[PDB]
Amino acid sequence: SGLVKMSHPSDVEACMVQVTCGSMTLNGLWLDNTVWCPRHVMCPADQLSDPNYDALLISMTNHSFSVQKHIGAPANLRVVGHAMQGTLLKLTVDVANPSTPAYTFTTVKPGAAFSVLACYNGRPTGTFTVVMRPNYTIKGSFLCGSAGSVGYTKEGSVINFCYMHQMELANGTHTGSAFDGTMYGAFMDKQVHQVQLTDKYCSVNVVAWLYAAILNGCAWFVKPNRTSVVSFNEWALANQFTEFVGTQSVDMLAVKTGVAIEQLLYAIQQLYTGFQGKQILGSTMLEDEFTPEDVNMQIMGVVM
Amino acid sequence: SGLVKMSHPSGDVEACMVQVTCGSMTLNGLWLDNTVWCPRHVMCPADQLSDPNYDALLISMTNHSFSVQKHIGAPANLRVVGHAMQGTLLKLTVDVANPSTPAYTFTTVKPGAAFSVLACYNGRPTGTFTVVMRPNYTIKGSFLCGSAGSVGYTKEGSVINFCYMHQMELANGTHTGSAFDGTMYGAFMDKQVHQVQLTDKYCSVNVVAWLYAAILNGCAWFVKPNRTSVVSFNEWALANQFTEFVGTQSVDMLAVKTGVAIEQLLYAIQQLYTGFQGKQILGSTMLEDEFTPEDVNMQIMGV
Repeated sequence: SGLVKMSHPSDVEACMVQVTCGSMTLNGLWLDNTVWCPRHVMCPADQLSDPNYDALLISMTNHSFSVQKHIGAPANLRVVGHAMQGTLLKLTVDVANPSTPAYTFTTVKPGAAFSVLACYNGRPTGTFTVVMRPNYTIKGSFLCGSAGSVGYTKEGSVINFCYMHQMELANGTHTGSAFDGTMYGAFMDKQVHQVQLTDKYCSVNVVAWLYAAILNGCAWFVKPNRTSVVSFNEWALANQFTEFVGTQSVDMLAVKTGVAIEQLLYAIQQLYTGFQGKQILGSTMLEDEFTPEDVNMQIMGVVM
Repeated sequence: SGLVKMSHPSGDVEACMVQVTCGSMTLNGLWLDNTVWCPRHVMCPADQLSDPNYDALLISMTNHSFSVQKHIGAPANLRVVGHAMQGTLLKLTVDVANPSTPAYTFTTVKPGAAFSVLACYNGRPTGTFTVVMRPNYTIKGSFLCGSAGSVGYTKEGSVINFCYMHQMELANGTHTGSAFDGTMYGAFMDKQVHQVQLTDKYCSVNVVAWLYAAILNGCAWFVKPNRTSVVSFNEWALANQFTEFVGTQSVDMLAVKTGVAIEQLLYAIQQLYTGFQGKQILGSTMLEDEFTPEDVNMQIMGV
């Protein structure tokens, strides 16, 4: 038993490289004959407020990009093509990464969790799990040099790459791109004022976490009282919570505990006004980064 | 910026994990060079776990009672050619040296220190997370039946220090395991009987680190001019379920960087313990004590 922040084992390490363009360096992801990296690797430090990426791109040649693998079997790769796709570069290299995993590209939705491999100078340093916030940021831990760090989920041994790190928006607040090149939240990859929409508690994840708590012998907050999903969602609009949408993963926790979703919706309304000195799974505030899927896996060993 | 629970990249350790089977039990082991380490309870039938005789069970085994398989990476079946029991572990000798063995040491970790865990089932890595060895010699993890043999480790440059092999659950969300010398953290027995755990304590030095991280992340509302000396904080600590504060160079770098003295944060702790008064620190409304000074330095500075 127990519930902790858990990340995937980090297949992904053997794909990380360093990409250098003139005076700038960051991380890239080497999949088959493609190295993906952020397009701001092209931008001099003094132009990050107003880059003209179209012009920067035209000024580059294949020779402008230096790609190196430091980790595992080392290597220097030759760039034989370059293109810009949204906020990313797609560099073609002349060696296919022999450690390329089975993979897909996905775009995650608010409330969904993924693992991040934080890297600097093409060297992985750490891993942690985040949730895509309702305002299309993540709350991570990243310093200068981390751009090109990637975020992923798994399904079996398929890695689903969903995030490539770009920038910090505010203290402990981060964003990046999907591998189609779009930035989450349509933030702009430059140093300009943007400000995020307001963050919200992810209701379905708070429910998951309360189920985890019940399953771990912590059920003091459960009462007979119920609040409907409809009425909860009305309240949620006024109190900085997302709209609750149930799933089969949530229904499995309800079946296993015999505690209805609507009892936890009521519990949430009450706990938001205070925990009255008590704690839930070590916390005295609501936790909304454990998904129903995560709870089902950690507590039951159950995937589907 | 930002401070999150962070673990080591797990690749080096993934390449040493194997499945170990003895009879109808199965769990994980760690394959370094020509040795596979695993928990000794893989010898014990599920129904005998309440009161096992390990010395008897051992004599009853041959090399061939153990099956070892590597699933991930280049898969292989490894033949066991030797076995010994070392405290709560078995040391099995196998006939192929793990070619992905990292440079490594075995060291026992002390309370308050952090390490990364690679949770595995059937010799397959499934997740990784970071824990702190609690003051009562337990860890607060996430482990289900089948996770025994999962390993805990830190890294120092190219060297993995293996410090923990998962054994058992003591209570909901409360776990222990062995150092690689075979001793169980907290001297708990590897048997299914209720065992009392000493009371846990807040790791003072890690609380201080976390408050420094808060300040470095723009959250300093709790800092006041007021100060409490180390000697005096330590007296108070004994009566309030906090560990003894022992300063380090790591903590001193944070003090230098923030211009906030350790003693101001010892005072703050005394006040925060009584309540946060509707406020939060890096998202929490309770004290956090599993971020070490080394963790904070690394995450916030290059250091």
